[PDB]
Amino acid sequence: MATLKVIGVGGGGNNAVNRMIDHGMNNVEFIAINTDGQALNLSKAESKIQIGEKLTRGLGAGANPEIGKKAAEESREQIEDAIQGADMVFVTSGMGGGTGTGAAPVVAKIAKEMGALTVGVVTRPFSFEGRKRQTQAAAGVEAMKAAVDTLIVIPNDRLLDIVDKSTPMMEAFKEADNVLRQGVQSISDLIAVSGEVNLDFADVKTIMSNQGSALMGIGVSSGENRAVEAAKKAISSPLLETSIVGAQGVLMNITGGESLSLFEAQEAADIVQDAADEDVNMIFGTVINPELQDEIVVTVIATGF
Ligand SMILES: NC(=O)c1c(F)ccc(OCc2nc(-c3ccc(C(F)(F)F)cc3)c(Br)o2)c1F
Ligand SMILES: Nc1nc2c(ncn2[C@@H]2O[C@H](COP(=O)(O)OP(=O)(O)O)[C@@H](O)[C@H]2O)c(=O)[nH]1
Ligand SMILES: [Ca+2]
Repeated sequence: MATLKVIGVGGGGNNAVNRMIDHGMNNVEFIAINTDGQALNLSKAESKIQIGEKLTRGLGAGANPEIGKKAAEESREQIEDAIQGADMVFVTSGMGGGTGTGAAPVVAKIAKEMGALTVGVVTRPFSFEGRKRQTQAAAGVEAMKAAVDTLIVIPNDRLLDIVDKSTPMMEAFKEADNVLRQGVQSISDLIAVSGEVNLDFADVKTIMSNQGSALMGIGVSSGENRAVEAAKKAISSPLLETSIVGAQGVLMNITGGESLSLFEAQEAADIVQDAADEDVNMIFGTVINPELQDEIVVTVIATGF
């Protein structure tokens, strides 16, 4: 049974983790990593690592990614110890600050050294934060890409595409944080449940090990044309930087009730295939959940660009 850990690094990453702790994911271990002792003290994470006590005296890294990097390197043994035994690690962080930008790639590097399939989920700053913030964040993203197995990048500007003029900022932030939450829940489902056409953690590693940026999504529909609608929703991910176009690897699962038809499954798979590379390494799964009535749920991860 694969062990999952979710690690928040710096403010934005810990914000994401705090929402997940609030909802509950009993089988998943949450780890909070920060330079900022005040923020870390308020976290309800079961496992906390204050990095850079010597460097920052319990303050943040003040927008200097070199300080975040050095803080993580200084606490390497603590980070190793907290990760040890994980089969899969998610590292969540907002790029552009001091702590996440610098520390998150070190954490991801350690995770992979400890043997974990390592997935980064990171944001790029809003354009309103300025070119400097954006340039620091880009360096972070590239460092993350080099350290992880697979990277999911959410430009914060994409949040401006999903709000109306009154949508509360915290509600917009919840939508961005749901990318991580739904990714973790979906992998938990994959590991826990034996499928009629079973996918397991070795299939996840095949598609996700030593890749780069990825598209992930989930689509739910019912009624007429449900399979096509669910597939299209799964592959259209308005918050992610990466599109499915040209994908060389896909992991795809369809979950339906007892009415799930072979014809529908083909329709959904063809939607996903059509979008990917013609030599796509596609691994397809199915689970029948008799508790469902007319809903279909299509889950996709696409890698290799
Ligand atoms: N067919 C199965 O054995 C199966 C099951 F029984 C339940 C769920 C399930 O798939 C859920 C699923 N989860 C993923 C997935 C893929 C990637 C990630 C990521 F990127 F790590 F976030 C998270 C989740 C995918 Br593609 O599909 C199955 F494949
Ligand atoms: N979407 C989202 N972005 C955030 C959040 N908090 C911070 N950010 C973004 O993450 C960047 C770095 O902030 P933060 O993680 O607090 O800095 P650090 O603690 O110094 O790593 C900011 O420049 C924002 O673009 C959040 O809760 N949600
Ligand atoms: Ca399974």
